[PDB]
Amino acid sequence: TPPQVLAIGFFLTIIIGAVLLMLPISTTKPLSWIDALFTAASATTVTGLAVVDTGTQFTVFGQTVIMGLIQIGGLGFMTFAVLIVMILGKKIGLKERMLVQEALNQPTIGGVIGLVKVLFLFSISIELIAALILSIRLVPQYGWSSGLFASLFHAISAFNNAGFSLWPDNLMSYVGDPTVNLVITFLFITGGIGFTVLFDVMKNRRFKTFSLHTKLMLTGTLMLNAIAMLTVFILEYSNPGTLGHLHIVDKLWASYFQAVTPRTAGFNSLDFGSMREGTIVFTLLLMFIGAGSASTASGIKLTTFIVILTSVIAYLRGKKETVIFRRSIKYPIIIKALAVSVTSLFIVFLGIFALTITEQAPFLQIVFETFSAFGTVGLTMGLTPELTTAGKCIIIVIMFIGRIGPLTFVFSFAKTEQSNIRYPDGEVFTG
Amino acid sequence: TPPQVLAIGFFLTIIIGAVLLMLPISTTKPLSWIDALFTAASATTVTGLAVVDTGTQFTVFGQTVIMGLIQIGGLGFMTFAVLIVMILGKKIGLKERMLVQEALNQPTIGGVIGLVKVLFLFSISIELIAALILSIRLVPQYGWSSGLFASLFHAISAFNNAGFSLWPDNLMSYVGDPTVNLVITFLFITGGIGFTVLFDVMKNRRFKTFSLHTKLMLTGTLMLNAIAMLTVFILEYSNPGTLGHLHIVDKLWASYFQAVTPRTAGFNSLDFGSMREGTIVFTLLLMFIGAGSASTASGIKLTTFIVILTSVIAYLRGKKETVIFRRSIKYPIIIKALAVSVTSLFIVFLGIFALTITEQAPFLQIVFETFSAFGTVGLTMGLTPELTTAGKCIIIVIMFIGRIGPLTFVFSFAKTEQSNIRYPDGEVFTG
Amino acid sequence: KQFAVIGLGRFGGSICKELHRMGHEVLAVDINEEKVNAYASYATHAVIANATEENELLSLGIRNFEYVIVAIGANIQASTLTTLLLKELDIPNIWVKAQNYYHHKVLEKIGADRIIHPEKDMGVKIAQSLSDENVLNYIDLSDEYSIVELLATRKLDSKSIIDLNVRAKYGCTILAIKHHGDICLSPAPEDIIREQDCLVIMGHKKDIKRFENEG
Amino acid sequence: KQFAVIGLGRFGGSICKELHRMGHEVLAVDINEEKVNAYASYATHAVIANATEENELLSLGIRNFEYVIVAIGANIQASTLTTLLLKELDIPNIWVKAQNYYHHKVLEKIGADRIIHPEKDMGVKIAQSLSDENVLNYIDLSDEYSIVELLATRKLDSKSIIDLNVRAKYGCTILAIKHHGDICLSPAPEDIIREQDCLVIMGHKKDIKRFENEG
Amino acid sequence: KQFAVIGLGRFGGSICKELHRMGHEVLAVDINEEKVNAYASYATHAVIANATEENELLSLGIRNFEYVIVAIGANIQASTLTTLLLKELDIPNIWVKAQNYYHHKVLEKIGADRIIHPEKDMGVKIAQSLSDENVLNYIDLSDEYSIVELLATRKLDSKSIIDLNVRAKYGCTILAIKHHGDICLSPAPEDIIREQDCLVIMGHKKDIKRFENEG
Ligand SMILES: Nc1ncnc2c1ncn2[C@@H]1O[C@H](COP(=O)(O)OP(=O)(O)OP(=O)(O)O)[C@@H](O)[C@H]1O
Ligand SMILES: Nc1ncnc2c1ncn2[C@@H]1O[C@H](COP(=O)(O)OP(=O)(O)OP(=O)(O)O)[C@@H](O)[C@H]1O
Ligand SMILES: Nc1ncnc2c1ncn2[C@@H]1O[C@H](COP(=O)(O)OP(=O)(O)OP(=O)(O)O)[C@@H](O)[C@H]1O
Ligand SMILES: [K+]
Ligand SMILES: [K+]
Ligand code: NA
Ligand code: NA
Repeated sequence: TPPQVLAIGFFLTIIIGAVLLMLPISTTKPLSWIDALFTAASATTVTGLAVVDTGTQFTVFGQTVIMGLIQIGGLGFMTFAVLIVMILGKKIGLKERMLVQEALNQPTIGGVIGLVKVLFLFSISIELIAALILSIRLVPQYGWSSGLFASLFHAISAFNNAGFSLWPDNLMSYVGDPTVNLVITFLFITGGIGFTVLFDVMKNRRFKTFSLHTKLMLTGTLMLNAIAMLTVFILEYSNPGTLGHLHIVDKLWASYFQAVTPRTAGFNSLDFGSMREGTIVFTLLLMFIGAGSASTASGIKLTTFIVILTSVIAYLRGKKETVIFRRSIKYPIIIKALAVSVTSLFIVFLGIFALTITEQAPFLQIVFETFSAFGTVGLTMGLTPELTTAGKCIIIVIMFIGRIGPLTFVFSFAKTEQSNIRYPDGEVFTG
Repeated sequence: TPPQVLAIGFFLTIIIGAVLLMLPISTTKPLSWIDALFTAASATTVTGLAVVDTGTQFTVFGQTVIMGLIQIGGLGFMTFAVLIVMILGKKIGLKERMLVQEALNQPTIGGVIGLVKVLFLFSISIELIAALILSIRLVPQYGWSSGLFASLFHAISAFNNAGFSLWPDNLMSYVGDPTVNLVITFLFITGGIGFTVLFDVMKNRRFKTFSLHTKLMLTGTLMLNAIAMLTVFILEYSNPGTLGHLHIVDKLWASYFQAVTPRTAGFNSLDFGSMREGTIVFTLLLMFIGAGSASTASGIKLTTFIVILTSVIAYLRGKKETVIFRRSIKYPIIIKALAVSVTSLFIVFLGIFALTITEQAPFLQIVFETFSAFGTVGLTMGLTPELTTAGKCIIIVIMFIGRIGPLTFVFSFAKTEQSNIRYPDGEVFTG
Repeated sequence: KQFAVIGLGRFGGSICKELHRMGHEVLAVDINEEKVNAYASYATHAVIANATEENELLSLGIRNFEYVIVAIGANIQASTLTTLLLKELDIPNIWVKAQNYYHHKVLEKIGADRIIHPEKDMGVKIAQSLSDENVLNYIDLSDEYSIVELLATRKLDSKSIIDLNVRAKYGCTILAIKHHGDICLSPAPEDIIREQDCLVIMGHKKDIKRFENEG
Repeated sequence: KQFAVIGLGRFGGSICKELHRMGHEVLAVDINEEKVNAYASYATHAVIANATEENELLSLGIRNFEYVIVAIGANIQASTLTTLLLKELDIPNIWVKAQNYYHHKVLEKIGADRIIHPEKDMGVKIAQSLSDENVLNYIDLSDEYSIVELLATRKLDSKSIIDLNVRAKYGCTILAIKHHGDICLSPAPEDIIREQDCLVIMGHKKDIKRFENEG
Repeated sequence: KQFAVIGLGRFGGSICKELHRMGHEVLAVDINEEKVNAYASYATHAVIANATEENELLSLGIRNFEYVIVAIGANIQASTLTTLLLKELDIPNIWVKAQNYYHHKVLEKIGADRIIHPEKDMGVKIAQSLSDENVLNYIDLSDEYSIVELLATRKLDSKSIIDLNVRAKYGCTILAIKHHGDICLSPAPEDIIREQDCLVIMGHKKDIKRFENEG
């Protein structure tokens, strides 16, 4: 039932948001029922896939509804539910505390209500500061009416790993700008690193005092971004479409930006449709892995990928246990990572299989769209505007399962029956 | 060292076979050093990928070398090694018996020498019978000189899951022929079901007396071929290129043949280059799964796929153990299946990544070629003749690791150090 | 008929192997992991479970079995609690292996359909063979009449059936004579009695003992 | 300096926590899983291992530690075998916690650089405080001279240092006086002695006892 | 020759290490996980298995070994049930380590080809060295004749072989003399006998004892 409340509550925000975006006040042009549902779903799942342009289709009131859905979806449904109860004065019960444990993917209910207070106060604080830093650049270019709103929209979009942009070019006019690049990359890296990771750094200022999860996220993100930055820079250096007609300083900014944006923000500075096939293959893995178990990102998490990778290497080296940072990893941690990765690949495989039947598109664009939708990244190669009515409905299901997680989606409709009986061992050759 | 003998011995057969095919006696046309190495590697790994046509490039002596490499590679290097020692009169030692255990993927050395006697006698018996059955059809069409050799070549090719064909069209002229379809499909289904599975059926004539592995292979193959036959027939029914201009009887034969050929024979009756993208996606998952742990097939095995799939479903249903056919499955069986599947996907990912850098080809053909090469299936969409010199070298590595298995390849160069020390448990969130 | 055998001991495991030999669906339940692994091949279904737990008992589908045999005869608490659960679950036939006289009385109170003493019944039959070495196997038709498979002595060699006045004097009827693996069913007068082989007789319990001593 | 502490007991775990507090690299080795999990946060590296095994000892990189402390004082076999391995591995400093007199003699034979009796040394120091309640803590400079931190009595209240003839009669030197958490280092004549607080004195062992009884 | 050693104790592990040193294929079987890990490097193949189980014994390919050594000498039930299985599997040579006299009698009944008493045979040989300190090592050719490697005394210093009338009076033959690590094979008369070194002699059992007492 705690997984059932998450599934029902997260689905109701799509329906409420779809009605608000479909009103004539919130839009400048007539909008289809599927496009309103797709835009609402792409906001609460915080993916960023846009059939229609956000700046032109929606009004200022319509974009305010987008910011509400991004903020609600980015921080989670139960994060704001506790705040409403706390403001009204009602005390948080044991039943209400178990919902927070399931929503934040926590193993224990020890100090989980206080974590929500920290992460909500940190979210509004860092989005307000980043809007002020972006205000020094967006105001002389777009005045005071639009410059302040563009900074506020993008600070919320970047921190929550959304990738929504008001401009027709999604950050393609700020390739060489250090102000936009440094501030926005600081937002989704810190916003996607994990709320538990941020809380550990705030209370502990020394690296040796960090937990195993915090040390995995800090070292894992640094190593993964370094490999991605080298891969994009080497592969796309001679590409004429992207990273070719740019200065050496501008090549370093665009390579750094495209290394960190697939996990899982989905902003861009170069066109992904004109990149080589080698870089797209490496991004598929890149955006299949997210960042942080309790964060604004999705996909399989960075810690899930490291746990599985280390467990295999330990088996290949003959070791009897998985050891990272001189800490053993128990069997329940391994089997949970196994269930996340296998279920995620099965859903992605069904998404690619269903899209090839429906959509008439190149195969590389279909695979890129499904990995982007499931990981809630939002990067496109030119397929989302070309999707049919049946194709958009498949992506909405993919984005919904991707944000809520494959495990919590299955636990909604999979009743658990407890049986203490056991069975004799059977030998099966799995070579 | 038992994995090291397998890797060294299997690689030496490629070098010996490459020299024999490069002689002017064995070929009618000049052959490149890479094409001779590719053809030799595609035979001992029993894949069937052919840059040049087997019938035209090679003579009768050259095709006899192909049959030798298929038979040696199909049954394994150590299978014939025991026979040579037994013929010479030398007794099989404990050290020689441990090599057979590693080659056949057996858990114990109990009765493993006698299994080699059964599987070798069964192989020559069923290939001789099937050549006689094919002789009643191939002789009136190709005379006595070529009709007898065509039946002998194809019986060995089909049983060992090779897919090599002397004709320019790989079995595309026998779509509606029940004689060719039934006999050849009977060969690689029984030849790929597993040598341990065949030995259990021979000694036990009742299903309730079968082991867990035998019951998994018999029921798993029947269910997997039924789903594949329905999927190919439904998706390709309206396709004009394949299965469109055929009778209802001929549609049932071609749908049945294409359902069973990706695991892992690689014969065909319809052109895979003209199929829809939906069928190709289902075929990649189909040929990523092989058949039988100790057989002539490759890829991850059918039992590996079932063990992982049942382990996840048990976790999603809240069950504390993996139970198939009312038998519990221990943790060492699960982790071995986990290591096979993760290592296989990592090698396939590196193969697709390396081929996209080198080859200028459509992405669907690159993914299809890598899954076909790693699973040693040999199905093509039109890429193998178009591979460059660097592209062919990548496929040879992929075919080599795929046949020997990802685990036995890694164990060759991964030294095992035993440490009895343990570490304190660390908590890492893998949601 | 579907049978469930709970407790795979020397007595319980013999019922599982014999019923599986005859071609019956047997569920073998034991709390020991090693016992279940040994009898997995000798039963249709073998489960590691505790029978004193109702939740584990309902997970076996135990309501689908007409006969349940509780072959636990050294743990009275496990034996009596199991049959209390099965009686509550309305099992038509519950056969329980008892330990002593007091365990027999508890199982009779809580509704055990048949109570079995395997070692006590065999010990009585063995002690009959120790007391008189002439007998080999006997079956008690009643408290006064029995069928005893005697062993031929040296004085009965080269003797005809009509010579033995069992029908007239002893009041006993000779049923069957077995000679060197060949069994003669209902012999007719007269047949020569060979050396020390089987000799089935029927009569009163006191009358057979007179035949052994006199002849 | 790299330290390895083998055996995380009351004595071994205190060395791990104190050395980790001072900022030292400590390897905590114990055969108990629960002990290692408790001291994982109080040590640089904590390993579950058996120290009597040479293969497990070499897996720790124990040759890289200058100081190894074997804090096993209830298992003589585990304690003596461990230090035999470490002596064979040429560890420069091996400090072993002993159990009794016979355990001390074995470790001296097999080359233990320093042998420690934690409970025996504390019991002697505690028994000195029980015998004379005027003392609080003492340190034995030699077998005849010691520094004793005395406790002020009621008769020493409102008394100056020059009034106390410790230097002339008793032959003892007053070292430091602590008043209500404030410590006076090397007081000069004369200072008024307050109520029952610390009073550090130095002199002969027999001479301090005369000062306690007379004053 | 392929050897299987079942039970890796002090006696069984010594056979594994010695046969592996000579270059033989040894299968080391033990029920203890730690024993198998220790002897994994000292055996061609080391398996953790229970030898009393026929299914586990057939998984080892035990029918391919000409010699099987059952080195279990403290568990009679494990020792006798193992060799009953191996005898049923038609192993040509089964060598069993016994515990006492009654264990020796059981293994002789169930068909053990050779029965070994390692501690009993060494204790008899050691007690011969305790009783007479002049002997160092002896080998019993029969019940009355033996070859004894004596130790030279102080009275035998600077004595020639011809001076010692062992051949005539004692009826014993001097076989070999070892001097400071140098061994003289079949010395010829006459050689000077040095200080307390080895002196191999051969003769009757009672005659050698006379030589020790007189000379
Ligand atoms: N609660 C239980 N549920 C299921 N099986 C049980 C339970 N308690 C005991 N058993 C099993 O029942 C079997 C027989 O019980 P036990 O050995 O106590 O009786 P017994 O009279 O000595 O047996 P037998 O004479 O048949 O050898 C054993 O294998 C034991 O593990
Ligand atoms: N072989 C061993 N290797 C490593 N640690 C060991 C070994 N044997 C015992 N220990 C651990 O050493 C620690 C201290 O040993 P033990 O409790 O026997 O001694 P002690 O003198 O009673 O301890 P203390 O007085 O410090 O509490 C325990 O935590 C014990 O688990
Ligand atoms: N059933 C069994 N199968 C295999 N190994 C066994 C079995 N039972 C015992 N062993 C092993 O046999 C070895 C030797 O047996 P055990 O220690 O009982 O005999 P022992 O006479 O004391 O030995 P030793 O004098 O050689 O040290 C031990 O390592 C023990 O674990
Ligand atoms: K996003
Ligand atoms: K093939
Ligand atoms: Na009994
Ligand atoms: Na103590």
